[PDB]
Amino acid sequence: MKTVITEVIASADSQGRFLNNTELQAANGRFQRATASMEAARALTSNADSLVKGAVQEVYNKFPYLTQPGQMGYGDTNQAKCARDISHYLRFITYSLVAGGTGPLDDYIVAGLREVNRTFNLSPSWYIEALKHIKGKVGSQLSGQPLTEANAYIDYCINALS
Amino acid sequence: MKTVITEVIASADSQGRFLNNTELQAANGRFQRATASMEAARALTSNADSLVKGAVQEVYNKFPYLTQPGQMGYGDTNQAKCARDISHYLRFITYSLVAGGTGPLDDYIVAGLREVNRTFNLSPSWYIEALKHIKGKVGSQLSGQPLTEANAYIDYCINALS
Amino acid sequence: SVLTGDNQQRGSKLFKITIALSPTLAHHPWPGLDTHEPSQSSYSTIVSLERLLPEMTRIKRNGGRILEITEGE
Amino acid sequence: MQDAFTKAIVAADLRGSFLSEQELNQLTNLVKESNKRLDAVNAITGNAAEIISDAAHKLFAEQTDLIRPGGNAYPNRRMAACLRDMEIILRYVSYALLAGDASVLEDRCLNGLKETYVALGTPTRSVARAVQLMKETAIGYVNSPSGVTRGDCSALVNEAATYFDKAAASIA
Amino acid sequence: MQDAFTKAIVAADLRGSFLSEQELNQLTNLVKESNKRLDAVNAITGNAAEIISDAAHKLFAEQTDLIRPGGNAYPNRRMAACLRDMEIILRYVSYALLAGDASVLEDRCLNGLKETYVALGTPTRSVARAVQLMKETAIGYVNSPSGVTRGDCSALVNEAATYFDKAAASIA
Amino acid sequence: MQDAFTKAIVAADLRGSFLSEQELNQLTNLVKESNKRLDAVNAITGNAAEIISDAAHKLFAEQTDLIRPGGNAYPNRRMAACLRDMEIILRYVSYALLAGDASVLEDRCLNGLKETYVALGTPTRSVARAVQLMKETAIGYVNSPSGVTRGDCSALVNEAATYFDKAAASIA
Amino acid sequence: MQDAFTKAIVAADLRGSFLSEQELNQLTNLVKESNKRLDAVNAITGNAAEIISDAAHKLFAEQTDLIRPGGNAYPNRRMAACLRDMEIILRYVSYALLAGDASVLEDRCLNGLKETYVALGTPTRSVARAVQLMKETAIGYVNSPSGVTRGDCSALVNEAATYFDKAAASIA
Amino acid sequence: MNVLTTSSQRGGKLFKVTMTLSPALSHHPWPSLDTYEPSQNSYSVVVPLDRLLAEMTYIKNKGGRVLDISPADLEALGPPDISSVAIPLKVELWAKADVSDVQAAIVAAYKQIFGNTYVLESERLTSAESLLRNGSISVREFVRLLAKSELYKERFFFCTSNNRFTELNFKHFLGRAPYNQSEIAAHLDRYQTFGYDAEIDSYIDSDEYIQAFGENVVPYYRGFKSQSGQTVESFNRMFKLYRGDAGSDTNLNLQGQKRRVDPKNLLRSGRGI
Amino acid sequence: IRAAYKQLFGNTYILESERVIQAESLLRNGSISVREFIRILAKSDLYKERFFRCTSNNRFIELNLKHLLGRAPYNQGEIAEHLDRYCQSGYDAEIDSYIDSDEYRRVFGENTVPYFRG
Ligand SMILES: *[C@H](C)[C@H]1/C(=C/c2[nH]c(/C=C3N=C(/C=C4\NC(=O)C(CC)=C4C)C(C)=C\3CCC(=O)O)c(CCC(=O)O)c2C)NC(=O)[C@@H]1C
Ligand SMILES: *[C@H](C)[C@H]1/C(=C/c2[nH]c(/C=C3N=C(/C=C4\NC(=O)C(CC)=C4C)C(C)=C\3CCC(=O)O)c(CCC(=O)O)c2C)NC(=O)[C@@H]1C
Ligand SMILES: *[C@H](C)[C@H]1/C(=C/c2[nH]c(/C=C3N=C(/C=C4\NC(=O)C(CC)=C4C)C(C)=C\3CCC(=O)O)c(CCC(=O)O)c2C)NC(=O)[C@@H]1C
Ligand SMILES: *[C@H](C)[C@H]1/C(=C/c2[nH]c(/C=C3N=C(/C=C4\NC(=O)C(CC)=C4C)C(C)=C\3CCC(=O)O)c(CCC(=O)O)c2C)NC(=O)[C@@H]1C
Ligand SMILES: *[C@H](C)[C@H]1/C(=C/c2[nH]c(/C=C3N=C(/C=C4\NC(=O)C(CC)=C4C)C(C)=C\3CCC(=O)O)c(CCC(=O)O)c2C)NC(=O)[C@@H]1C
Ligand SMILES: *[C@H](C)[C@H]1/C(=C/c2[nH]c(/C=C3N=C(/C=C4\NC(=O)C(CC)=C4C)C(C)=C\3CCC(=O)O)c(CCC(=O)O)c2C)NC(=O)[C@@H]1C
Ligand SMILES: *[C@H](C)[C@H]1/C(=C/c2[nH]c(/C=C3N=C(/C=C4\NC(=O)C(CC)=C4C)C(C)=C\3CCC(=O)O)c(CCC(=O)O)c2C)NC(=O)[C@@H]1C
Ligand SMILES: *[C@H](C)[C@H]1/C(=C/c2[nH]c(/C=C3N=C(/C=C4\NC(=O)C(CC)=C4C)C(C)=C\3CCC(=O)O)c(CCC(=O)O)c2C)NC(=O)[C@@H]1C
Ligand SMILES: *[C@H](C)[C@H]1/C(=C/c2[nH]c(/C=C3N=C(/C=C4\NC(=O)C(CC)=C4C)C(C)=C\3CCC(=O)O)c(CCC(=O)O)c2C)NC(=O)[C@@H]1C
Ligand SMILES: *[C@H](C)[C@H]1/C(=C/c2[nH]c(/C=C3N=C(/C=C4\NC(=O)C(CC)=C4C)C(C)=C\3CCC(=O)O)c(CCC(=O)O)c2C)NC(=O)[C@@H]1C
Ligand SMILES: *[C@H](C)[C@H]1/C(=C/c2[nH]c(/C=C3N=C(/C=C4\NC(=O)C(CC)=C4C)C(C)=C\3CCC(=O)O)c(CCC(=O)O)c2C)NC(=O)[C@@H]1C
Ligand SMILES: *[C@H](C)[C@H]1/C(=C/c2[nH]c(/C=C3N=C(/C=C4\NC(=O)C(CC)=C4C)C(C)=C\3CCC(=O)O)c(CCC(=O)O)c2C)NC(=O)[C@@H]1C
Repeated sequence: MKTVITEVIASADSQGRFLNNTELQAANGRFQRATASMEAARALTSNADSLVKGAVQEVYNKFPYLTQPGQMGYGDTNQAKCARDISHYLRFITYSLVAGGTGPLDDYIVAGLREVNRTFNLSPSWYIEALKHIKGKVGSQLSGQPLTEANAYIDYCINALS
Repeated sequence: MKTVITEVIASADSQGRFLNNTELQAANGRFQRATASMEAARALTSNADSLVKGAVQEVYNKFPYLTQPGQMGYGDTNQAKCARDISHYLRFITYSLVAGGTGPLDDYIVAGLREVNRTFNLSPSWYIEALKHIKGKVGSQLSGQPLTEANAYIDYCINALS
Repeated sequence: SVLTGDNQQRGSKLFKITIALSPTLAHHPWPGLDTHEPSQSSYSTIVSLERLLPEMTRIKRNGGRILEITEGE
Repeated sequence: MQDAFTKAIVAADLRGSFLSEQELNQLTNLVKESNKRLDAVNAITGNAAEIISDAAHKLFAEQTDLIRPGGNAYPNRRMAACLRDMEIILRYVSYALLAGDASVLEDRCLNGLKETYVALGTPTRSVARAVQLMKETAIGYVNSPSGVTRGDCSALVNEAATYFDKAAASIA
Repeated sequence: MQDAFTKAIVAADLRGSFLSEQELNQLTNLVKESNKRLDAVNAITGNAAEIISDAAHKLFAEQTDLIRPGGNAYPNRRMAACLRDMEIILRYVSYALLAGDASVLEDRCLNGLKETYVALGTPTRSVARAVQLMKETAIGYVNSPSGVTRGDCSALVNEAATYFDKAAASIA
Repeated sequence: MQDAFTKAIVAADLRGSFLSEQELNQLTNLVKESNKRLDAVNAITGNAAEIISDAAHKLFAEQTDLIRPGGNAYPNRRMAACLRDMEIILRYVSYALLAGDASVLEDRCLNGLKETYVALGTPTRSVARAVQLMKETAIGYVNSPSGVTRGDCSALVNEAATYFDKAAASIA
Repeated sequence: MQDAFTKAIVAADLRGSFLSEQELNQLTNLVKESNKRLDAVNAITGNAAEIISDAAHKLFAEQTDLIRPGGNAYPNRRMAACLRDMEIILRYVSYALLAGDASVLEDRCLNGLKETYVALGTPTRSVARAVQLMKETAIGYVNSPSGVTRGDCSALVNEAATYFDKAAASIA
Repeated sequence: MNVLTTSSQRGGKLFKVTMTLSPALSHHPWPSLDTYEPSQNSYSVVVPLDRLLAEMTYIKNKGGRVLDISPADLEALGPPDISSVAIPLKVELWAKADVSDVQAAIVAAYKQIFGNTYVLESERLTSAESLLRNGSISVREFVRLLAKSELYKERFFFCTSNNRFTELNFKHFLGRAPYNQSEIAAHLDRYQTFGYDAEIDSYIDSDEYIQAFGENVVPYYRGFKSQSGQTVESFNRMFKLYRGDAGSDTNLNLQGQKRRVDPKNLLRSGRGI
Repeated sequence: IRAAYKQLFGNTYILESERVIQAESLLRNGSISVREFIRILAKSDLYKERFFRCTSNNRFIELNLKHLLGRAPYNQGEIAEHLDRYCQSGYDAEIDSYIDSDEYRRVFGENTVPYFRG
């Protein structure tokens, strides 16, 4: 899993050399930032649910036809799934904030994203909206660096999805 | 040349991916620290000379026989060289503080250290003393993080020399 | 071989080398005596300084000799 | 490799001297801007996919032939390459932007690029065009973000430009 | 690989849940100690060469045979190996110390080490001994540095120990 | 590799004899069925994507846990693998079906497979299940095609089954 | 077997020396704590049945599948085993706790356990989980008893933890 | 050792158990001290699932400790078929290769370079692939890139021990399995001073790599057929390094990176260092 | 084989038909511990139908305790312990319990024919 701390170790390890000043500097960075990161996570964790509802919803407004019978958005099972999924995305995001690296995201969400989505015919687009809508809401509860961090990670997914 | 900034780029580059949050965190670290680093450099740069004199000197006290005829420490040429050399070490150290990485040290001083020293029969020991004596003096002009940084780098050489 | 960009990910000064090619250096995976390529009898490569010495020594013990050396940039 | 700091060092080395106090003050101030610098980078990386997507659309609206049979962007295979390439260039540019130095960009990326394009029969002109298209879009984001402390980024903006342009030039 | 943070995540994942507030407070406090943590590492790395040198001397004063003809540290070639080994172990330990987790150490350094030693005919016991010798010296530095703000490092000191010990145990 | 023809040869070789007339008549008949045989294969390949897609859906409807945190199909990464695997197995099966021999399937695919799955902690049971799910769907197509001359394919259908089953068994 | 006392002896033996006075004082103090030590053990043994019962309930509430057809805890037969196992581990842990040493636990109990679980197809993860569940409940009693002289047991509590954890780790 | 029957008279899943024997477990019927026979230093028992518990407790109560337990079904399975690797195949990238021929080489490389191990699309390296097919990079140079890539380090070198990584490397870069302790030693020393990169470089640089599939030929399994200066034991080692097809070098599996080749086996072939 | 037969059997005559060849096979091979060989005997129908049926539960317990171990039974209670097993668990277990018992293992534990150390 890719976090700041793991990487520097890795790099140090590869070269076969002790952790010198170079790496520590880097580590320090991660730790200083954490305070902001941590804050953001506490904020998302708390409002989770509400964000999720809002997102799921949005998607349907954006793509009305999904709710019609014979479509994917139709029938509760699918709706449940849709909810679940977004929860996940969120969950991971929090994780990543705390871990101080994309790592968590990469391994759970991103790697293999495409094929999953292809084989089940999930349109990336949807997820994206979810995220965007989220981003917009988050853009109220948070501010300053905490916010900035939240964004970074949220986006990172947008980019991976698209 | 190995500095915080160069490395993250390198790692990013290898994977073939954009600089994401992970790396920036690291970079940030380097920059925050710099203020202390920079201070240290200004202090060494100023007292350079005096440190050099003191060191060279020390070495001779430590190893009297060097100053005897037929030895290495004997005859001005050699003394001049001895001075020059230590200057160098210092010079680089400053560099490294500023660059925020061992890089400068590695490429100038460390790489090929052994063989040079072998072929000219320079005993690492000597240099070491120089450094140690220095470290001791530096341990007055500086304080707190600035100091800590100075040490790290000074040492790094001790370890490379030995 | 024209370099599209710096070939090598690890970074140093890079130097193009042109070599006459022995059969041994690039044996084709074929029955009977191996034959080096028809098109390139002069493989041209971009090498880092660090690797330069190893590359050259391996080239040297193999039959083929450096036609020329040029800096890669 | 190289970057702003390392560079200044190297110069100093050849003179054989400690860093001039004047020179330190270049770096001292450079540090201060960091925060700005960073956000700039962040903005690019954050929007990456889009930047490209956008630029492409415009590229192909302009030079219709590229996408027509016999053109360079046809068929799929080729198209893909062309997209990938744009991205790469971008990636590098970003790198530079962080480093505070062209080098990385020049050395890893730009060097030999032209010649490649030539050998393939890719029209260098069009490539260059794309680079610019990208440039403008990118700046767009760098310069209009959300949640960032309001202030002047011009200095960085221009340096960004330059990088794009070195790219454009050496390809072209 | 793994470290303190990642680990806690993973646990949380399998439960399928967002992080407990309680759990955050583990990490929150862990952060606070960082500074201490770091210096600890720094101390080791700074003294590395010495730590080893020292430990060796003592190792060989004790087990004279190792250095005698027919022993395992004789001749030069072997000696060299033995030194190299010690170093490695150390290196890893350090790594762990930073991560805040044994894992890294266990996987690349410890796993299968015993068996190697066995196959070679290297006496596992002596190796273990050396590890400890190292431990004590190392702690020596961690715990008595110069120019650092005075406070309590015990917590870290003990964790350091543990790492050394996992090493000692799995080798032995 | 091996297939129906080659096989019979090999047997004959060890006896040291020309092919028995009886044995020829196995192959002679086998030839006659070719056309049927072929179409069977064609049907699988034609529907491939679907076969899988379908089987998966049903697999996951049954064993909900696989897709839940802590299960084997979670997270995405794993899921992907699991899909890929299914496909592979299929691919081979097809091959066999053409050859008129299990071998290819056994050797390239089934060899080592169980053990792998074990080491990973992948539940062999579930894998087997999936294979069957696939089987049924696949047969579905083989046996109900469009535009093909109507006749009896049973013989082939059953042989197909067997292949699937060898798979199921050796995995399980 | 081994325990705290015996251990120290053994070490001393290889040095070839009488016990150091310092070392005695480890044991001397260890003795003093006995009474505390004992009660701790007593608490576990007294509540044994419960500890397990409890842990199980929670284990199965979490990982529903274990008890569903196709899971590892199904059917009865298996379930029984799983319960039995938990108990055993506990039993050992206790032993250790008394001895004042991991050994007994490692040697009799943990050694080979992982591999067993693997061979069976038992999911090591879940086992580990159970161990922890147990841990917490157990501590619960150790730390909150009735009729005991009030004092600090932390030292013992932590050592208890460690034992549980060695278990968790080596199984996992 | 081979186990003759997978299930017992009453249905049960037989399991091989291997233990280091102790004098109490088995002892000769002699006067003097009890001694377990030497040949049975490692002792393998086959027992139904039911007795396993009681069988192992007793072994551990005595000085015995359990080397490993394996299901008898996995055991007493054939040595893996060498069909595919007996004659590898071979992939040659001609100059002016067609788009398809380039694709074939890439796929072949990823196979042998990373073992069966699957490479996701995200994992796959566009830049390196890009360079091949324009010219400018040899297949050999592509190989180098791949070993240098983090993907490889994360799998092979970062998880497992450097003793593990060396043979893992031998197999990927050369078909061959390692012969002798010396090779393992040498590589470790190279890693200490030079670092990862130089070790990686040495394999590709080495003449053996040049003598077979030197340039523009993806590496193929030389092992499993007789090779010059190869100890017979190496052949047997290959069977340990290579298990089946669809069997990969996996950091993913439980205790994922371990040693396929036991150190004593290496020592058998050659010792001296 | 000769010895094993005698010690566990009554010293009763054993016909070639009576002898179980599958257990005898495998000894040459390996893969059967001699204690496990001896387990196969008595799990044999041969011993159960004859030397088990006729005699009372107590009888075969003493005779097992004799055939498998030299000792006759030191105390009433231990005889009773096996009697608890008769219904408690299947016969096969109880005989298995003897060879699995410690002292069977302690002396002539592995790779050894049982003897009337009594
Ligand atoms: C919500 C915007 C839309 C929607 C989604 C939907 N998804 C599936 C099925 C899957 N979706 C995923 C996604 C994930 N599952 C994971 O485990 C992860 C990582 C944590 C992700 C991102 C996957 C893997 C599947 C396939 C297996 C599964 O059952 O989850 C469906 C069901 C389609 C099907 O069963 O074939 C649906 C409907 N639902 C909506 O209504 C929106 C359009
Ligand atoms: C001081 C402790 C001793 C001393 C100095 C001395 N140095 C040399 C020779 C060399 N010194 C160096 C060192 C450097 N040159 C560099 O360019 C760098 C890197 C930036 C360093 C640090 C080198 C390279 C040499 C070798 C040859 C040369 O300098 O031309 C000598 C001469 C030794 C000889 O045998 O020629 C001396 C004497 N003088 C003393 O008294 C101490 C022993
Ligand atoms: C025979 C009619 C005449 C002849 C042939 C000859 N060739 C060589 C050596 C080489 N010839 C080739 C030819 C090829 N290169 C290719 O890549 C291909 C296929 C695309 C061919 C056919 C090459 C590359 C070599 C060099 C390496 C090699 O060993 O083949 C020789 C020997 C030259 C030597 O000094 O070893 C000969 C004799 N030349 C004559 O004299 C005949 C009239
Ligand atoms: C797209 C905006 C325009 C375009 C692109 C295009 N590129 C190729 C082929 C290549 N382009 C590259 C790019 C790079 N070379 C490097 O060194 C790097 C950085 C490491 C990059 C990004 C390379 C290597 C190739 C050749 C191989 C490949 O598959 O990319 C083509 C196809 C040419 C061919 O026939 O192979 C195209 C179309 N050209 C256009 O027409 C657009 C205007
Ligand atoms: C420039 C194009 C736009 C802009 C930038 C801007 N940023 C700041 C200040 C900060 N920006 C950051 C961001 C980071 N620091 C990090 O460590 C990282 C990596 C994790 C990032 C992304 C930080 C921390 C600061 C300091 C606090 C803050 O956010 O205010 C400023 C303020 C001036 C300064 O130099 O700090 C500015 C102006 N703002 C604009 O108006 C441009 C559109
Ligand atoms: C020193 C305290 C004692 C000692 C050590 C010793 N080791 C060897 C040989 C080897 N050591 C290793 C071990 C490692 N490889 C790794 O990557 C790691 C970390 C995971 C270790 C610790 C290996 C692989 C070898 C064998 C090959 C080699 O020599 O490089 C020897 C040499 C004996 C020989 O003939 O090989 C020795 C001496 N032995 C002592 O006497 C000390 C008690
Ligand atoms: C513990 C073994 C020793 C010790 C440590 C100690 N450190 C601090 C505080 C700091 N230490 C550092 C050091 C670093 N921070 C970094 O970012 C880096 C990498 C470049 C290092 C090396 C820093 C910056 C601080 C903060 C300022 C300061 O120096 O005080 C403390 C103070 C308490 C606290 O941090 O909460 C202590 C106690 N003290 C000991 O007792 C040992 C000598
Ligand atoms: C899906 C039906 C079930 C499942 C499967 C699963 N497999 C892996 C990993 C691997 N599986 C294989 C299989 C093959 N490799 C081959 O080359 C071939 C034949 C030629 C096959 C079929 C291998 C080698 C691996 C290892 C490489 C890899 O990990 O991709 C996993 C991933 C392991 C993990 O725990 O991450 C999984 C999940 N598991 C399920 O849950 C399904 C019931
Ligand atoms: C069997 C599973 C189902 C079925 C098949 C079927 N096919 C034929 C006859 C033919 N089918 C083909 C098809 C091919 N021949 C080829 O060479 C290729 C690959 C290039 C294919 C796909 C051909 C040429 C024939 C012969 C001409 C014809 O179509 O009549 C039959 C008839 C039996 C026979 O040919 O001996 C049958 C039964 N049809 C079913 O009813 C099954 C569901
Ligand atoms: C319960 C928490 C989980 C579980 C366990 C489980 N175990 C078995 C079978 C065995 N487990 C053991 C146990 C031990 N062997 C030892 O040496 C020791 C210490 C002395 C222990 C703890 C053994 C040997 C077996 C095999 C023989 C036996 O009768 O136990 C099973 C059943 C295996 C089967 O295939 O039926 C189970 C289920 N598995 C779960 O489901 C829980 C997560
Ligand atoms: C610790 C987890 C909790 C606790 C314990 C505690 N116990 C004592 C004192 C004693 N405990 C015993 C108990 C035993 N000694 C034995 O020999 C046996 C076996 C028969 C037992 C069960 C004894 C005899 C003593 C001494 C007299 C007494 O009971 O007080 C103390 C007092 C301090 C001491 O070290 O003796 C304490 C604190 N109390 C807590 O607060 C914990 C929850
Ligand atoms: C004496 C010259 C050296 C020595 C010997 C030594 N051996 C052991 C232990 C055992 N050695 C054997 C060997 C045999 N047992 C047999 O049955 C046979 C032949 C049929 C042999 C030759 C065995 C099996 C053991 C272990 C169990 C046992 O003692 O029966 C030791 C002691 C090891 C222990 O911990 O028990 C020793 C000391 N070792 C030396 O010190 C001399 C160099």
